[PDB]
Amino acid sequence: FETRFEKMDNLLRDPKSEVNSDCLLDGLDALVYDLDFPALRKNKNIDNFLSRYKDTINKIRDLRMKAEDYEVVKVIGRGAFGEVQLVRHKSTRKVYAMKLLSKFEMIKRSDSAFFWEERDIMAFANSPWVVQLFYAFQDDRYLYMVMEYMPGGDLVNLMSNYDVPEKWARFYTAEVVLALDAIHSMGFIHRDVKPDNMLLDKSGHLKLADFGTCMKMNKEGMVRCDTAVGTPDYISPEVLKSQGGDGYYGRECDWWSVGVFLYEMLVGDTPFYADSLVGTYSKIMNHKNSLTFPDDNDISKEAKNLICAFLTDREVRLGRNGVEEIKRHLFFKNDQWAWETLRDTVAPVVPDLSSDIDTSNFDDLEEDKGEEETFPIPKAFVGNQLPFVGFTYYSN
Amino acid sequence: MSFETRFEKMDNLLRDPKSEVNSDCLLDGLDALVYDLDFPALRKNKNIDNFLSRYKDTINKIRDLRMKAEDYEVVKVIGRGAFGEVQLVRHKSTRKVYAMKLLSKFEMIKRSDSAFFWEERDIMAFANSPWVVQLFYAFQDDRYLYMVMEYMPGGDLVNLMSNEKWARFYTAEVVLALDAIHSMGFIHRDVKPDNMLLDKSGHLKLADFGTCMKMNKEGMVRCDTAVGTPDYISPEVLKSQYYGRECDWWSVGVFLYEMLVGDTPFYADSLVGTYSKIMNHKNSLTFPDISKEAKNLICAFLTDREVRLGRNGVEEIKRHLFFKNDQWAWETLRDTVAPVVPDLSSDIDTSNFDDLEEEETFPIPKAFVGNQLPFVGFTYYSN
Ligand SMILES: O=C1N=CCc2cc(NC(=O)[C@@H]3CNC[C@H]3c3ccc(Cl)cc3)c(Cl)cc21
Repeated sequence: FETRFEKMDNLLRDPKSEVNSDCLLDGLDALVYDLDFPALRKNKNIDNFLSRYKDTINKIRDLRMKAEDYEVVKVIGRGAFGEVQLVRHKSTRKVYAMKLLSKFEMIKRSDSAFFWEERDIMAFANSPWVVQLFYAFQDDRYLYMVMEYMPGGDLVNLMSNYDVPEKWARFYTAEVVLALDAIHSMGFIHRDVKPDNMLLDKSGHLKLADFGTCMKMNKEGMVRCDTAVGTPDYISPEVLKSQGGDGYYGRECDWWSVGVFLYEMLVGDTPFYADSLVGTYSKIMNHKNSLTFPDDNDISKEAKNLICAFLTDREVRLGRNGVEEIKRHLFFKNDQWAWETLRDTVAPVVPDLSSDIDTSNFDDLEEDKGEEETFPIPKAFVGNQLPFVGFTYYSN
Repeated sequence: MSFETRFEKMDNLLRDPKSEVNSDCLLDGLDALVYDLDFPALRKNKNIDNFLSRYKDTINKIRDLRMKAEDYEVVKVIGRGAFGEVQLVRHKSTRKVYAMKLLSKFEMIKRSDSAFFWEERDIMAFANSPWVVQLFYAFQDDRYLYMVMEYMPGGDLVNLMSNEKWARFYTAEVVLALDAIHSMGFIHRDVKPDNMLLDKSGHLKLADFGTCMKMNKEGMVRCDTAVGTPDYISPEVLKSQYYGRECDWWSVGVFLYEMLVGDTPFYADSLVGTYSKIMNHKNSLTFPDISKEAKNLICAFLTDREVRLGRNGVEEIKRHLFFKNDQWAWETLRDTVAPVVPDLSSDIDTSNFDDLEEEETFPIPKAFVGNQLPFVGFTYYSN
């Protein structure tokens, strides 16, 4: 008998659970949204409903972590679907990074399921290689993800403010080789590696920060996707031959992007850069060929033997099997850090921060709020809030 | 009004069963959506499908932990009403024995009103009185609402009248049970022997409340539709086409009368007449002779509203000579022993209840209707 009443409470507390405390609220909350347009109030049932809750709900909405609870500093970042912000928690004066996503856009645009994989990970990954999620929540307009601010900055920027020396390269490349094995180990392929997505903390050490692609591999390391993902200059061959329906790839693809990282980093441009993106397509599939190099050998035998081992055909890429083989590769041989400690050592660059909110590594932005799209008032039920039902996550 | 602040204010709402948003309420809404959406006709909506994707199965498991009606062993239909029926049953798990009335979510919508059960639930469950039947559990599914209440082997007080030191006892208890209600801020609006039940110890409680209405701070109510049973309804409730608790006493007189007499003090071959009967309470009031105290009570309740025993202060009804006695006292009446005691064979003796023998089911929708929305929050696990 008591095989249930016990099994129940788990579900109502387990942050991993789809129906935990804050989840069930999101559903009730959402109803209250997707029904309170008078056009529907014309339904006895619907009316009788809003009557009973409306007010309660409103109060519940005052207690739950609302966007107001945050003080907006400056637009640290912005993307297709939303933007990232630096904020101080107006109560506990804590300072986080808060990414907003557009419930609107994400409906208009074909896909609105990518953020699940992200939240789950950033929040539970628990690893200094992954940025950390502290809170998540929604209104009728946005999803908000509150995260460990990274005073450090993107690595695309560090390559716009330096001329990375091979030693620095080895170090950055190794952290990324590590950061990824983390995600790999959680049964996820990243699927959009690139500087854009590698940030630094107060101590000039790297984590990854967008998971806007992340997909979980099956029991045998693979995935059955069938639409390309990432960024032109990085994506791998497999994920272009992706084109429904033969897409069938594993870990390996995330290493290819690594090659492109390592490349752009020492060189200065992507290994498949093209004045016409459409060209970068051909380039990538000709990796065997297209792979040129600076006629000025300003680089290592070890760096090359690495890169052209990553930027090789999937069937045969460093790491096709075992991360080990990438690690014990010549290029990483050195004596200033060791795999099992790299992060404890001292990053090639350290944050020259003036304060807790030194947004100097981040190129200032205009800061338009609410400007974009607005959901239409419907003539009947559509349930626009239903696929964001469960997003909310408080913890610690 | 502060992070640490509201976050306190929140927990309450999730824990206090009087709250509309308690744990068990939340679920009902999440559960209800899953019902009113799962119809193929709608799953043709991107969002609506993607949604049932994410929950449907989860919820299905949650429906197996929650107190499902399966959890109970059906005994026999001890009761039956227009909107459903009452049943005796043993909790298949902990073999306990309760009285589980069912309501028809279907009929309750087809029938113009579906709000009356809230008063009931609230009362039966929070009353905390020997005077009110108690509610242990409440819950629902796509078809019925269920109320698990303390069984009453005793029986209805109209059945007792088919088998005055006796009447002064019953009438007293009813006078007391009812003051409980009023003090809760409720005016029952449907007294009758049908709604009066007796416990293992021949003591009475009230059982139906699908009528009760909360009086405003002025002890008054602003209704304008008649409810109850014909032979009982009071005059002011018929002219309803604003008042207060006094009308619940009128019924009290109607009980005392039929109790002593044999039939209602406004009976009619054609109920229709009973209407004008009650309106002419002054006249119509006939008489077969028993007590001078009985009479002085009766024709003090069956008086015009503006002047009825208990206009204000129900103590005056108490201090009316009819109650003068020496075998019980107000502040003990229940402790005494009842004029009748349950001669039960066991825990499930449905002897005092006459054994009793459509079946409409909701229409599949061609769009969102939300027929389960008005019963969202019913569910009530109590302790
Ligand atoms: O401190 C941060 N802490 C966590 C995550 C984070 C993420 C980002 N943003 C990005 O990593 C991407 C990469 N290039 C565009 C930028 C971006 C901005 C908004 C969206 Cl919606 C998507 C992507 C920034 Cl800047 C800072 C932080």
